[PDB]
Amino acid sequence: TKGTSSFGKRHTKTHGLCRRCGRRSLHNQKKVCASCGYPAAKTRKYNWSEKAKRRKTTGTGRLRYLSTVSRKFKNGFQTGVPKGSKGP
Amino acid sequence: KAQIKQALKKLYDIDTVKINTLIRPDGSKKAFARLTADVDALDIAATKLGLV
Amino acid sequence: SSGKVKAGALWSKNKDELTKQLGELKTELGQLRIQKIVNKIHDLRKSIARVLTIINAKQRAQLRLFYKNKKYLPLDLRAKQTRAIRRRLSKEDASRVLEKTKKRTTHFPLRKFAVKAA
Amino acid sequence: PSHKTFRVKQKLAKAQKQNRPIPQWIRLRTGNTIRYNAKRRHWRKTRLGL
RNA sequence: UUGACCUCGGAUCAGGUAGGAAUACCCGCUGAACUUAAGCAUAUCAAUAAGCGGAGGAAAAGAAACCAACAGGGAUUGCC
RNA sequence: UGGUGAGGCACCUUCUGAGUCCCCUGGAACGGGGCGCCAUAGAGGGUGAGAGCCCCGUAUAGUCGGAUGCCGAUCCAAUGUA
RNA sequence: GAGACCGAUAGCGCACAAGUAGAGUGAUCGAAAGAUGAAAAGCACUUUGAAAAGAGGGUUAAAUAGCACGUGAAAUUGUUGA
RNA sequence: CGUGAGCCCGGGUCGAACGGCCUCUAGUGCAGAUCUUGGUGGUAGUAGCAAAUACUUCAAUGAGAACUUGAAGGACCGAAGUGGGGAAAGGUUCCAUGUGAACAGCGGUUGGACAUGGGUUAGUCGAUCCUAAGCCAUAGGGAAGUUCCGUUUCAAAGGGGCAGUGCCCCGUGUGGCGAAAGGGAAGCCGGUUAACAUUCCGGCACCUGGAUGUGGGUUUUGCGCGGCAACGCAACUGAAC
RNA sequence: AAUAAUUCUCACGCCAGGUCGUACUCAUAACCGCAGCAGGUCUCCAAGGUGAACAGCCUCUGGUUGAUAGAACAAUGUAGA
RNA sequence: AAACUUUCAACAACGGAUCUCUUGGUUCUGGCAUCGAUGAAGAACGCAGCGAAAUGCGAUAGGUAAUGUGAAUUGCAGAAUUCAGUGAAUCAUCGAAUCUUUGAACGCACAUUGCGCUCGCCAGUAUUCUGGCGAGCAUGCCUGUUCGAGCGUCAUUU
Ligand SMILES: [Mg+2]
Ligand SMILES: [Mg+2]
Ligand SMILES: [Mg+2]
Ligand SMILES: [Mg+2]
Ligand SMILES: [Mg+2]
Ligand SMILES: [Mg+2]
Ligand SMILES: [Mg+2]
Ligand SMILES: [Mg+2]
Ligand SMILES: [Mg+2]
Ligand SMILES: [Mg+2]
Ligand SMILES: [Mg+2]
Ligand SMILES: [Mg+2]
Ligand SMILES: [Mg+2]
Ligand SMILES: [Mg+2]
Ligand SMILES: [Mg+2]
Ligand SMILES: [Mg+2]
Ligand SMILES: [Mg+2]
Ligand SMILES: [Mg+2]
Ligand SMILES: [Mg+2]
Ligand SMILES: [Mg+2]
Ligand SMILES: [Mg+2]
Ligand SMILES: [Mg+2]
Ligand SMILES: [Mg+2]
Ligand SMILES: [Mg+2]
Ligand SMILES: [Mg+2]
Ligand SMILES: [Mg+2]
Ligand SMILES: [Mg+2]
Ligand SMILES: [Mg+2]
Ligand SMILES: [Mg+2]
Ligand SMILES: [Mg+2]
Ligand SMILES: [Mg+2]
Ligand SMILES: [Mg+2]
Ligand SMILES: [Mg+2]
Ligand SMILES: [Mg+2]
Ligand SMILES: [Mg+2]
Ligand SMILES: [Mg+2]
Ligand SMILES: [Mg+2]
Ligand SMILES: [Mg+2]
Ligand SMILES: [Mg+2]
Repeated sequence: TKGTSSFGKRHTKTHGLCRRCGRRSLHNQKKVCASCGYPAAKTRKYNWSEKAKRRKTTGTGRLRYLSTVSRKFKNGFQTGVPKGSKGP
Repeated sequence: KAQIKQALKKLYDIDTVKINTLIRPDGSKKAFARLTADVDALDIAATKLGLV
Repeated sequence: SSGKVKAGALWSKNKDELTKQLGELKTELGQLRIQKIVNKIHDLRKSIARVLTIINAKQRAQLRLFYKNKKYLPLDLRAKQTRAIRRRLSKEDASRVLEKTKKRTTHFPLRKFAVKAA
Repeated sequence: PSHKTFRVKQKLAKAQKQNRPIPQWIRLRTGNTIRYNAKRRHWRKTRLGL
């Protein structure tokens, strides 16, 4: 009775949602994420899974701030206004 | 409820005796504002709100 | 326009009447949202953003004037760059040199010379 | 359940607004390839995974 | 009694700094077995993969307690 | 020891050649035939089919400009503590 | 910026709302899917049908291009003919 | 045409590129690998669609009715139910209106399907508060390190009063998480919607916290009387420990 | 306190009570089993008769009449004899 | 003889091969060095006239300011006063800003939109209670400041 009968007793929800990665991988009893390892400061990732790093790497999100860094450098980190703009 | 009650006073000048709030399944918030018995809510909705 | 406000007109205002403009603009957008449930709302939304930006611009410009001759400025007014650049040694500290080294530079520096001319 | 744990109730609100068909006027946009909502979810088909 | 000195503390005291990301290349630590030996244990794979710590546009090394044995070369790095 | 800087680099930015000539096929010539032009430009792409001359660009400089900081070619200033 | 490279079962897993849809408690695993036409000009109107549609009729160079859309092989199938 | 791999031509479809010759080059030739991916057969209109007793008549709707609806009859669950509620889990499946295709392994006018709208109201219910088994910080000690142990230790650990500082008093000892079934302050009746109700409406209450007035009680040798007693009465001061 | 104080553990009077959940199923169709699967999944309320009895059998309140159907009645079956 | 079975052709099916293409990949070469407690990478939730996704953005939300260009966007009305415009656009540039909840994540926690403390302002008879708004409260380490502790210790008074 390890098959169809035993799957009916399965309503316990071992893993819950994680605050850091948003995956349903936060172990409820250990309070440790199985994906990003979040009781801790350092995000979890290993070199034996190239796909796992690829899914989590820097180019996979919005890049709310790094997308502007490239443009700031190309102009040499300017400050001020373009030589007589309207309004102070 | 404290913010909602004070907002109605400053916005439409509405005096309420109690407010019951909801969070609808779509994610927004509903607020049933019970007006004081000395004012006509139907009259207010016509002029201040335009809900006529 | 009808709901649009031109940036040039607001630049000539002051903080007091810009706030009065802001409050009056917000009131209309509230009434127009009610009427919507029962295109100018887009004009009002941008007008509110336009007024808020200019009010903030006047605040920070005046603040920068106040902290002109102050050693410590708020982190909002401090120039933002890469933090690595902020940790960098200053020009005065980078250009500072030992006293003995300067004595070997004032006398015996690199000379402008040439060969095969005698 | 009826005990919702507001964070969870916030995800359920997101899931039902996302479960809509595509507006008709998108299918006419001079270079459109969108034809039907390929991310449609039904409670009898796929689990939200909360 | 007061005033020093030494050591050890408090403070939402004044001003600062560190962590995380990234790690293709770089500096270290730690560290296998598959495999080859027609078996296998030293050996080999390999002072490699995985794991951990730390930087930069390069890093590291670097101005001889060097090489030589010559009529002597003369910091480091890289190619033949 | 201070000074004064040509320009010559490094930055971007505007501008710079020549057919839509005639006939046939074709839904449409960017095809075929004839007559021409530009080329320091016949790289590339688009335009209703294989387009140097229809359009963007392409080849040489030199001009419409302006931001900053690097270097020197002429010239003029001085002075000795220690 | 290029190529004696690959050309939609190839080339990266991804030429497309691709690390997406989906699977797993989880660590993780992970696809398929490009092409009407120059231009939607994407079939007005009449008639049969409850309707989907059909038959006329019309657009186009072409519907032997009708959105199940460039060409349309074979396996397999229907009608006609031998 | 050639012994052959193949080459060439005619006819039909099609709409934008392609070929011969000499050299150079390679991801260069398929019948198989229980080969890979995609597609398609015979079997085959075949096996089958047979547990949970069971349906029938009339009428309406509709193009169409065994499985839509109303009425009538016949039955079953037979209160450890095929009933009325919930915990976990699910997430809009709830309600109204409408419907071509697909789904409901027969049909479908019907639907947990599809399309558009609507729907969940709390001082009193629960979470929130407490601690349990247990988990994690702090002081410290290991470990090359990711980190491991430690939960009161070999720690100068905290908590309040008076007028942003001053002055006092105590200290044995000084954190957090962990139960929608444990502990726990307090709400009942009637009515109401297509869909909510101890939550809305009407009436009638209760608890906690904070302010603060009147009445009453006590007191002119300052903090109540009665009963033998068990105890009673509307009050009837009470700091640290 | 003797000229007014005082217990605001007596009565009445005054003000306020924030945040989140709340629909629906809870199963022979809303959960898990690839599914509208004879499986599995915690609990409360529990009528009448017979009968020792939440045994079996019949009925009330409440709920269903849902499981592809029609016609024949060969062999061989499955279940009841 | 028909039916059925088998073979071929035409047409019609099923299927998506072949041909041609290509805003994609791959490899090589050249140049550059720029994340973050002044809050990064990532995550969640929201924002459009009519949007589900993608892209973009953050309550100033398919975006504002500034500069340049110079008459659009486009699936429909909506901008026609924006036509000298003192200026359209899902434009380009980008030096000023905004930047919800989180996250190294920093008051303590978080399976909770939970529980706190300090200051200031406003309202309720209020220094103590309640509500609104704003600014704050992590750890380690460094320099200094100030307040201390120790018969560790010096001198004097005593
Ligand atoms: Mg169990
Ligand atoms: Mg509520
Ligand atoms: Mg061996
Ligand atoms: Mg061997
Ligand atoms: Mg062996
Ligand atoms: Mg390694
Ligand atoms: Mg170095
Ligand atoms: Mg054709
Ligand atoms: Mg065609
Ligand atoms: Mg075709
Ligand atoms: Mg065939
Ligand atoms: Mg063509
Ligand atoms: Mg090959
Ligand atoms: Mg082949
Ligand atoms: Mg083959
Ligand atoms: Mg085979
Ligand atoms: Mg049969
Ligand atoms: Mg059977
Ligand atoms: Mg019972
Ligand atoms: Mg029940
Ligand atoms: Mg229903
Ligand atoms: Mg069916
Ligand atoms: Mg049917
Ligand atoms: Mg520990
Ligand atoms: Mg607790
Ligand atoms: Mg409890
Ligand atoms: Mg109900
Ligand atoms: Mg009431
Ligand atoms: Mg008495
Ligand atoms: Mg409810
Ligand atoms: Mg309910
Ligand atoms: Mg329910
Ligand atoms: Mg039930
Ligand atoms: Mg299921
Ligand atoms: Mg499963
Ligand atoms: Mg009896
Ligand atoms: Mg019985
Ligand atoms: Mg059956
Ligand atoms: Mg033969």
